[PDB]
Amino acid sequence: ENFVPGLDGVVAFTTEIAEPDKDGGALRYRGVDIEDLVSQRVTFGDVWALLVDGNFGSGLPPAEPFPLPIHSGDVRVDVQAGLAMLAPIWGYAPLLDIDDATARQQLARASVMALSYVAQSARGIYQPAVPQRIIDEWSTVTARFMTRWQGEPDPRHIEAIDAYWVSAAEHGMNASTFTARVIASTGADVAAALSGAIGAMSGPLHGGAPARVLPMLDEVERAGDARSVVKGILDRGEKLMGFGHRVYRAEDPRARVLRAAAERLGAPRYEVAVAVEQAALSELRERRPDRAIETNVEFWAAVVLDFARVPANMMPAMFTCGRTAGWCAHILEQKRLGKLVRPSAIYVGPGPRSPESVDGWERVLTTA
Amino acid sequence: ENFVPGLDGVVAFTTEIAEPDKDGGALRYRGVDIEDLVSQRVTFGDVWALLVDGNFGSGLPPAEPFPLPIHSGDVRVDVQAGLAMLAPIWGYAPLLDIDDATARQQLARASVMALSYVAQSARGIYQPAVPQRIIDEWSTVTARFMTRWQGEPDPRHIEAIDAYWVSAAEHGMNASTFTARVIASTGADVAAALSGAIGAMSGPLHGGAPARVLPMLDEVERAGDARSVVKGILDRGEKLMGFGHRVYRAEDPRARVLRAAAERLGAPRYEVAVAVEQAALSELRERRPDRAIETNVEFWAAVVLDFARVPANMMPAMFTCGRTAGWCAHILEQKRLGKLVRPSAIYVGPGPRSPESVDGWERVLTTA
Repeated sequence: ENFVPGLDGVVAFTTEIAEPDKDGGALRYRGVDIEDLVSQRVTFGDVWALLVDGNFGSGLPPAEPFPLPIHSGDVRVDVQAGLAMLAPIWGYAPLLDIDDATARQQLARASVMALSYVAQSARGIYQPAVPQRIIDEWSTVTARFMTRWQGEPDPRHIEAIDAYWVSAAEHGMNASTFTARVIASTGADVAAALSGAIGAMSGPLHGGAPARVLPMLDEVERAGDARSVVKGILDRGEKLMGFGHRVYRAEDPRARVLRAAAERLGAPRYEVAVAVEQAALSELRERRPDRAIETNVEFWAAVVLDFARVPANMMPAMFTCGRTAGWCAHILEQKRLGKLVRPSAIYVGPGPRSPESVDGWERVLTTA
Repeated sequence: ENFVPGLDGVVAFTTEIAEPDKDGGALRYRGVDIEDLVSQRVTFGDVWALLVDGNFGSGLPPAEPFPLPIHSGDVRVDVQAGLAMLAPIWGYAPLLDIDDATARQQLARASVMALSYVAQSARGIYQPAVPQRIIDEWSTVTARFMTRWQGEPDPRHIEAIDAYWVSAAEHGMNASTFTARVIASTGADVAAALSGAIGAMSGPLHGGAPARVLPMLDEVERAGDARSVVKGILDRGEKLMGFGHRVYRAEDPRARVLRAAAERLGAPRYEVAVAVEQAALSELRERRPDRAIETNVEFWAAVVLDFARVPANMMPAMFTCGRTAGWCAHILEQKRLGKLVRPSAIYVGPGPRSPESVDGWERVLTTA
């Protein structure tokens, strides 16, 4: 026929959750801009509630003691499997059989427990757990995350993560968000939908690699040698990590608030990171002025996460931790919609044949 | 705008795997009809290879010893989590980094291991495992499944499962198949895509409940009292399990081969099940002749699975076991496509506002 495969540009839903204005250079959760939410130090628990409920009514409850049962050596796999396992032990009914208030409570409980699992998986099995009495000294979900992970958290490192999670909470109908909405549309339990979205998020096609810009930033020692290093990397036929074709028509507003938070909090890498950004951006727009070249959000996400002592293998899990807010918001919205997401396909394969006309049919009879 | 939410009737892919002819009353895997595949006693391992590879070249290798690590009390959850955990231990690279031959080998290894996990989870933890030397006495994947599950399998019970799995291997772009194709389109590992599809399959909206027709069949003792029982169930305002609006224009060809296999193998429930089918079908078309009423595939799937001593809580897992053939076929096809499945959405929510104009903003400042 006359169609392009991939559902590209096909409107699948109508949402009231968030609006990514790509030509206006803005990201608004329920109408509120993300810069307002970050600059006012609104914690992740409230932005979770704002995205899901639609207002600042009631935030996120604290997680319950639950030692992580999965130790696969992959933080993604640990939270993906551990989330699916919550339905039997906690008695999660399918979305068909529960009302909206029950689904919200189940989503908030699974969200806050995924954060507990990531902090436990990151801390590792070769270290004893942080006592729950120490974790309870803090009152926010992010502070408790750092305490369960590191033990004695630094408040500036908590503010960096609260800023990163808020800027990563929701960004439209990503493939993981679509997967969560599809699984939820079949009536399954909320834990089955969250677990499936994590599998989609683990895909490297869409996400960016924040841990790949850190080596380049380690080469440059002062703001001066940034131009020469960017010169050598481009002259050696390699690529510049953190820069490419624009996503928004101007810059990404998420890269805005991340860079601003890195400056406000006083990240040591900020002086060198700024010099590298202009040294890059300059070189790329001179070597190919025909393309719109901007700084990807992964560039300043690396500066913020590295400032909070987040290792390389932990950065992909830090994204998933914040993205649970948008996932639960779309799961609950998909529940109220009440429509199974079911596309169609066209057969272009072989016509009707007999089993004898298929190659290898002799092996079906020889080794029957 | 002027659109209906739900991606209904939107062609998303073009497949060469299988063709569900709904008006011609036929289901063909790569052009071969399912009745030919079942009547010729072609084992599930070959139909797996035919759907994935496109011919009868090389079938399914046997599973390796691997005690199931997940005991959640839900067979679905056990295979969903255990499949995701295979990537770290087995070194499954993302789909982006592996070639087609590697993806096929990884898919065949994860498929055959999911069958091992289901047989282990069904057998239960309160029973010692079947020795591997006993399992190795059999040469087909289905016979080894029954041996790992029951110990000493009955060949007629193996033929029933081989017939059921072949008829359940693939049926178009089901929401689980879509979920598998979406997750695979992000470049993730094959284990992450299979694990996500299982979460979608667990949804009760699309699948049917085979274990719900067994109680009705237990009431009717001879072929005679079938009409009276169907009379009482309809007169008591209840519903008739296993009958409803048609899926195919005539009958489902899957219900055809399942009923035929139940007759060919000599299922004890066959005489009563036939009488109940006509007693039902008669009553429904007389009480409402305006609708096309047919026997759902779940009705004869229950007779076949119950004949093979499959309990009620195990029947949903038996479907997933056979559906892995279609899942792997679409995962490998999605890999060769090379296009991220990414739809679009329209914001209809609140416009740009200030954080102070949101309800509950006082609680953000009071409990800051």
